[PDB]
This record gives sequence, C-alpha cells and structure tokens, in this order.
Amino acid sequence: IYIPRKCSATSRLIPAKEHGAVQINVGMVDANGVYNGKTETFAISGHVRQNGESDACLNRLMYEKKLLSFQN
Amino acid sequence: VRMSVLADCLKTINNAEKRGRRQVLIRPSSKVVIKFLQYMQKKGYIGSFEIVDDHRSGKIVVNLLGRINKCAVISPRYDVKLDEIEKIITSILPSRLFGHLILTTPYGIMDHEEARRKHTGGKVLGFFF
Amino acid sequence: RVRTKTIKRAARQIVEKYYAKLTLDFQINKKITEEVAIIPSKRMKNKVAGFVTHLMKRIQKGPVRGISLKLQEEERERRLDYVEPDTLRMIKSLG
Amino acid sequence: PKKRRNGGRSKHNRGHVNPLRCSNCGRCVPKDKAIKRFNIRNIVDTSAQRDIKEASVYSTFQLPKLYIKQCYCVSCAIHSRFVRVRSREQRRVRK
Amino acid sequence: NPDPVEESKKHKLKRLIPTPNSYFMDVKCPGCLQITTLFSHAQNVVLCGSCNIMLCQPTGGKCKLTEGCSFRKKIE
Amino acid sequence: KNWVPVTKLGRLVKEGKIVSIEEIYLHSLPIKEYQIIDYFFQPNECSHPLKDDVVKIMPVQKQTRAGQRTRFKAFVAIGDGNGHCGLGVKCAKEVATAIRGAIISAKLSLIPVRRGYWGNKIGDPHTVPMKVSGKCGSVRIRLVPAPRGTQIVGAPTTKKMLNFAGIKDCFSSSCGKTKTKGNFLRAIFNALSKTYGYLTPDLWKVTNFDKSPYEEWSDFLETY
Amino acid sequence: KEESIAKMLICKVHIGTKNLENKMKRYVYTRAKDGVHIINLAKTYEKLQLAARIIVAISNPADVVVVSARPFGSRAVLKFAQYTGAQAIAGRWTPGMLTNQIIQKFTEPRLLIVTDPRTDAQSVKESAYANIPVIALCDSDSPLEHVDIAIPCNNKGKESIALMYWLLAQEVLYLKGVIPRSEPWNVMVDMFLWR
RNA sequence: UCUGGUGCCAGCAGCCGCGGUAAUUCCAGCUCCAAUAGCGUAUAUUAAAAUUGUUGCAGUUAAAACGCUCGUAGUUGAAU
RNA sequence: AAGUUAAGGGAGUGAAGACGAUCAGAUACCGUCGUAAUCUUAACCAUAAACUAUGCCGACUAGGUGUUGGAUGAAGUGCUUCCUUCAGUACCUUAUGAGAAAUCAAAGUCUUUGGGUUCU
RNA sequence: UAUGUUCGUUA
Repeated sequence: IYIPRKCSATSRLIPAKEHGAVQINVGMVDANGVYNGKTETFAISGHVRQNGESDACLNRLMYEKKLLSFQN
Repeated sequence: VRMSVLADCLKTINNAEKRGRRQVLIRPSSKVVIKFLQYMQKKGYIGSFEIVDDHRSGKIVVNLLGRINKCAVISPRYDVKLDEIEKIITSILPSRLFGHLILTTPYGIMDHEEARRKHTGGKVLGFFF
Repeated sequence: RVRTKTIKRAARQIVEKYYAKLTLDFQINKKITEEVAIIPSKRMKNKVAGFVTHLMKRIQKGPVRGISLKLQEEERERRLDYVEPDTLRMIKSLG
Repeated sequence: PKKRRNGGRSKHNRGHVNPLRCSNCGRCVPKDKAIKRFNIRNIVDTSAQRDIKEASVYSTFQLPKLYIKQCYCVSCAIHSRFVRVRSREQRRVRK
Repeated sequence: NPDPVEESKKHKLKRLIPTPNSYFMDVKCPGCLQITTLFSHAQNVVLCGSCNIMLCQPTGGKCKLTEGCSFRKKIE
Repeated sequence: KNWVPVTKLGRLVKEGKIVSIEEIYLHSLPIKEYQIIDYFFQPNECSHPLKDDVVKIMPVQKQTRAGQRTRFKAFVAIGDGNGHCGLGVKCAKEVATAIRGAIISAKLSLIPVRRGYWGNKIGDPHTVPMKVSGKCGSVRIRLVPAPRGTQIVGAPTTKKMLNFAGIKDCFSSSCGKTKTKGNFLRAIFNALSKTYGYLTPDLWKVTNFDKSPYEEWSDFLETY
Repeated sequence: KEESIAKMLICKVHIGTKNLENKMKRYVYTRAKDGVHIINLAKTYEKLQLAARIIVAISNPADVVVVSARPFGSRAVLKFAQYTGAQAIAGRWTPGMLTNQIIQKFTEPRLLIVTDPRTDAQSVKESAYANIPVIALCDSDSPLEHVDIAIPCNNKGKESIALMYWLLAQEVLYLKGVIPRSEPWNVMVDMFLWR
C-alpha cells in the first residue's frame, strides 16, 4: 500500500509503471541571485507530456508559484 | 434537435474533464442542469461555476478540479421507487462507498443516499463519480 | 576481393599503441606488425600489414577515423587560438 | 479490405463521372480513374532534327512539337510500365 | 479562460455573448449638411433629406457608400 | 548475490539504501533487473514469499522453407498474495529456457494492486475497491467488489491470478474470446494494475512530492 | 543587466523560421512581412534563466546530458558540458543508451538537454521510457512532444545555437557560486562557436 | 507412455479424434480416478447465452444501413 | 444500364448471327461483317459492387496543408494580395481515443455500457 | 503484349 503522487497539472494520480511522468525541481535564489540547497518540485503526468502541452502546463504552474511572471 | 439539455451538459463536462482543460463552457443552460451542477459542487466534484446570464437562455462556465471520473445522464428518466434504489446502485455506481446516483424526487434533485434517508424515491436523472 | 572485418579490426587495434614507432617505410611498417602482433599465420602477418599501410597512406591528407594520440592536441590548440523594423520596434517596446 | 483510402479513383462530392476510352485497348474507364499522360514529344529524334534543320529553309526553322495526351486503363498502364506496383507504404506517396 | 475573454470582437458572430456587427450612423454630405439616419448593412436604396443625392448602394454587406460625406457612428 | 555494480537503481538497491518498493512505485522508476527482487524478497529474512507458477505453454511455429520452426511461449504469473502481482511472457526454443525467461519478465513486471476494504478500516482489505475493467484483444474482464465471505467467483485463470494479487473476494464477469489464455491473463493483469490509478475521493487531498531516490542519494553514487 | 542584454542582441536568435506551428503562439510575437517569424526574446531570457535554474538543482552535474545531432551544435554542446559539470554526446545518437541496460555505453542521465527536438527526436522518445524531463531549444516550428521547458530560439543558426548554449552555461555558472553576477565575463561566444 | 489380444477389422468416440504391429482411446487383466446406495443413458427445459441483448449484442471488411427523398401512425422534443 | 410497348431515327459501336483465324478442340479471347439495342417522343419496368459496402438529426474532442462560395478588416499597383469568419469539400500528422486487425477525426467520447430515432 | 491442358484417395 502506498499513496501514488498526483500530477500537479491535471490532478490525476500517476500509476506505478508510467515512466513518462516526470518530476521537475526548480531552485530559488538568494538576494545575490545564487542557488540555495533548498528547492521546490512539480510533477507532470505522462499524457500531458505525450500530448506536448507539458510546456504550457509548466508555464502556468510556475506562474502560480511566481517562479516566472510572463504568464502566457 | 438536442432533446436533452442535461445530456449535452454532462457529455461536455466529461469530455472536458478527460482532456483536463480545467474550465468548460456549456451553452444551453437550464435550471435542471444548474441544480445538477450545484449538487456536484456540494459533493465536491467541481469548483466555482458561473452562469453567463444573457438574454438567450444563457451559458455556463464551470471550473474543473480534475476530480470526476464519469458524469453521465440516464435517458429515459426511469421512475424508481425507494425499494429498487439498491438494485440501480449496484449496477450503475462503481462502488457502494463513493459515487452518487442523482434522483429527481418530489423534494428536488438529490442523490440516492439522501433520497433514501429522506424516503420518497423518484425519477433517475444521472450519475457522477 | 575485399578484406574481412577480422583483419580490419586487427589492423585498427594496432597503430594506436606505438605510432611513435610506426614510420613511413612500407617494409619497416610491415616488419613492426609481426614484431608487435601475435598472429600465427604468416599470410595474415603480411595481409593485415598491407591494410595498415593502406590506412597510413590516408593520414596527412584528411581524417582517418581513429587514433586519438599526441597528434590531435596541437591541432586543437592551434585551431582555438540598424536592425529589421519589427525587431527594432521590439527593442523599443521592451526598453 | 480497402486497399486504398480513395478506392483507386479520385471521386468526391460526385456520384457519376463520365468515362473515357483507353488509348491502348479501348476499354471504358472512368475519367477520374484513368491514368493520363500528356505526352509532348519531338516530331522526330535528335538526329532527324539535325538533318531537317539543315535540309530546311529559313535557316532558323523550328520543328513543331506533338501534343498527344494519352489516357490508359489500369491494366494497360501497368503493362506499359506507366505505373509500378509499389510497396504498401510507398503506395501512399504521390509526388 | 473563457469568462474575461477580451478579443471576442474579432470572433465570429454569436460569440460568448451574441452581438450584431451592424450599427447605425448619421451622414453629413459636405456642402449639404443633411441629418438622417442610416443602417449599416442597409438592404435598399436610400435618399437624403435636404438635397436628394445617392448615399449608399445596398450590397451583401456594409454597402459602398459615396466617395465623400462625413459618416459618424450613432453609438452612445 | 554477487553482481558486478553497473547501473544505478540496481546499485542503490543492492547496498540497501532503498528500504521498500513503494517509493520506486511512487516515482514510477522502471525496474530493469531481477536483482531488484533478488535482494528484495529473499527466501530468508523476509516477511512473505513470491509464488512462481506456469499458467500456460503455447507451441507456436513460424513455418520456414525447410520445416516448421516451432518455439514455445511460456505465460507465468507471480504474486505475493498481499498486493503484489505480475505477469510474464517469454518465447524460446526450449521449454526450460522459456520458463526461466517468463519468470524473469513476470518478476520485473511486478505491480502494486490496491486491495480495497469494504467494511472496516480495522479489517484488512479483501476485495477490489472498485469495479475495474481490463481489456486485451477481444477479451474484456470486470472485477466487482464482493462481500467478505465470498470466494473469487471467476474463471480458473481469474482465480489463479487474483490469488496472487491477494484479492480473496470478487465477482468476475468476462466477454470476448477468453479461450485465448494469453489475452485473458493480460486483461486480468490490466484490470489489477488499474486499481491504483482510479482517483477515488479518498485520494483527493494533495500530498507533498517526496525526493526521488536518485536525487536523495545522488551523492552516494558520486564517490565511484 | 544592461551589458548582459547588450551581449546577446547581435546574434540571430530573434529570427525563427516559417511553419508558424500551433503551440508556440505564446513565444512568437508577429510573423515578418516576408513570412519569417520572430521570437519574443522577452520570454527566451527567463526561459533560459529558469532552465538553468532547474539544471543547477541537480546535485552532481555529471548526471545531466546534452545532445546535438548537428555539426554546428556539436562544439556548442561539448563546450557547454566541458565548462559546466554536465556531460554531452554529439553527433549520431545510438538509439539504445537510455533503455538498453546491457550495451557498453548506456549511461542514462537524470536530465536531458536537446539542441533540436525535430532533429534528435530519438533521445526525446527515449526519455519517456526512463522518466527524464528534457529541456529543449525549440525553434518556432519544433515539436513539443515530451518536452517541458522549451527555450524559444533559433535552432539552425550556428551563432544562435552557440550563443544559446554559451549563455546557458553563463547562467548556470552565475547561479552557483563560481563567479559573481556583477563582473562582466571574459569567455567570448566564438570560443563556443562552430569552427 | 502397465501387460495381453485385434491390426483401418472389430470396434470406440457428445466434440477434437483413436484403430494399417509399441493402440496411454477398441476387446481383456491389474492399477487408478470420480460420485456413491447410488451411478449412467434418451428426450425436454434453465443457466451457461451480453449466441435474442430493457439492463445488455452486432450492422465498412465476419450475418446485417432500405437506391434515394417525402411522409401518416408511432417514438422523441430548446430555455422561461 | 439492360429489357418491354408504339412511332421516328439509324452515322459509329454492336448482345444474336455469319464467316476468317488461333487451338487438341475454341461454340471464346483476336479480325471482317452484322441484327436487336444504343438516340428522340410517349408509356412501362423498379433493379446495380444503386458503394464512402459506413441510415438520419444533435452535442463534444486536434493540429497543419489545401481548395470552392460568400462576408469583415488591412496593404503594392480605381486595380491586385493578406487576416478573420461562416458554409462546403478533400488531404497529411497525431492519438495514456477506438478496433480483431486492416484501419477510423469518426468506425472516438462503450463493462466508467442510456442524447433522439428508423431499418437490418 | 502469338499457343502452351492435367496431376486419383487417405494418412
């Protein structure tokens, strides 16, 4: 028994053998604009990547997290 | 001819949810579909939906949460007594622990569980889970 | 007539070891092939050497597909050492 | 089982297409299905060009061309090698 | 996001909120100074009030109008 | 046992830095080696066994110019009877090597099966929490939750596969050509593997994304 | 800031080819009167500074691989890999190295960087078998199957590719502590450029 | 894949099949299996059969979209 | 389409037929001729692989290349092209859609089975 | 782009 992780874009939970779903990690920066060993994570399901919309979904998620502010 | 407005609404909801588009436009709104949508909302399956109430039997835009496996109408609206609620449930709903069969009853639109707890089964509208 | 991949790969495996010992002379390049190799058949002992000579006559004329030795570094170091209207408007629109 | 998506012809939004007759055998074939070759040829070969253009007058006379515009049934076109059988995947390529 | 869509004007007729592309306008012929109302996508011939002059030829769309005149939208 | 360390997930499990199989299922890493069960479900110092059995053998021939060229295709099923099941097929000239290869492929096809309680959290789950369907070729199979006292009311292959999955209570209903045992088995396996991908209302709550094994032990693969 | 902006203008990233595509309307701004599209460069900048921002998050950089199947992308990817800690393969991609665990090379990464999705779609295909996210320099017509961070740029211009990889390396260096942000750089783009 | 006999005969066999000299299938012996004071056979009928399908079939190519359109009965019918 | 009835027409082609060939035979394929028919009018017949072998109406789901007919907006030279849009009509790619597969943007939205309806 | 038929039954 385990609780499978859930796509942050489509909120569908990723099965055990997808192998197409990915986990992106984005690092933030200090004042000087330098990495700190702490990061944050996004998870994208396989079918979004296969359809090719993963880029737009990542843009939207990172805008919600204010990691980049061009929206779309 | 569309025959059933609710059938169109639910098929559109299901298709948009399968694509995972997170927001969907249903053009021919109606009071029945509004009550169905807000019952889905109350059960937590959709987010904030909003009716664009123009002068032409207006439209509806609903926010999806990736939270619905299948929403569908049942046509015709078979009249179901309180006794055969279980018989319909065990055939339609995917488990007897979650999922709702929506009934139109003399007391308004309601799911099977609360129609049972309030007596007075009615006519079947649809289901979602 | 062609030549077999066994002799081709046996010709490729050598050269890379003592290119500083291989030289221009055909007879010398023949002799060193048995001097360094382990083949038991003399027909090979000269047949592979023929192809080895055929390979070194391809050097000092172009790439020869292989041999990463002391002679591929000097070359590397020596080789190392208003605008379109829409895009001008882009510059002006951004800042 | 439906060898070709278009059924071996180019009929759409249409019910009936008037047939033509094969230039080789004379068989009736729907015009949209026939293999049509517009054939623009010299009257004579290049040697006879060379000979006529010297035995002629006007010292610049240009040999007229021949416009034939043949149309063939499928059997005649295949036999005359105007079209090949082609593999299953290449069957979809038209240019 | 379909609620706050803003470029629905370029969209086809009967967009999110259906809205006619036609309008009404007033016409001032220079040297004539006439006041009368005209319908965009007018369907039949129309005449002036002060001095009768052809104004717009009815076509399948927004008419051909005249080579001159100052025509102003009647929108409020 | 005594493998020469080459890959990275194999190296990471062989040392023991990964303590269960749930995290690899969580991050959906492929399993490329039978090591990841050799050093995982050992006969000794282990909670439960893995039962290997040969569901079917299919003679299958190619009909070359000289003769027939018949090779044998082995279907085997693997499972701990506790939520882990796997199906493996391998075709080889000889039955013995076919069996071995099928066992290997069943082992690395191992999947978690969401057994679903229907009466009580205190009681162990006994059935699928779901009407789950699986299809392969013509055959389609339905697993329907059943009350606790039932058996598996299904075909012999459905029983054999669901026992390995650890489900002990289910109604089965099939359509299509179930006579093709390979497609039957694959359909049952598909239905079982779809259990953990249904998104029941319980799993609506969002959970934090835990570090992948690769990123969490990256330095451990850096000294070599 | 101002000088860092000034050092990338002269190149030809802004031009992007025809075949308007569909999923790059956000990145394209207007197609030229001659029919050649132009990229924003107001989105390419942050796409780069975010792709590098996720590259640095990889603890050991050698766990990232960069691919380019073109000659003029070769020197770029090799030089980017040499300068940063990640590693690159250029030229022909043998189609087994991400799924075939037996072959002599293998060596699967944790992160994939792609010069051109259309040209080396094989690597992008293989990533979805082993959970590799993939960043890609996506030209105006590039396909976006199995790509997550698409850097909108030019993929056919030698100088464009060389600059893109050069300042990607520059950003992944800024992002660590190797050298500060303030000082101007010394390494010139021709040091990256195809010969 | 026990022993005799017969040897495309006699025979068995619901179906696939067995039987021309090594018959695991006939005729026997021994052994074993199954149900058991019960066990076969024939016909009918139910499930199996989602192969009559309301639930719940199929109709491009396996059987199967009327040549096409109009049209009455019937069935169905926007929002308020 | 063929066929039937009655007038007309009757060139070319040509079920029948007659020859000439080919062949073991050849009543066939090939050739020469040739009746009905083919064409017109007025009546019948009601059938075709009458085929996209895919009933009709409605909704939803995706990109690109075209093209036919309107409409809107914009520009090289009153002229000519581009953009948007509606209605046709095809084609290519894609399917964590379907299917037994061939394949299919419908043959999808079907064991997560029900929009309406007719026929088989 | 002349002609060129047939192969008993079973296993």
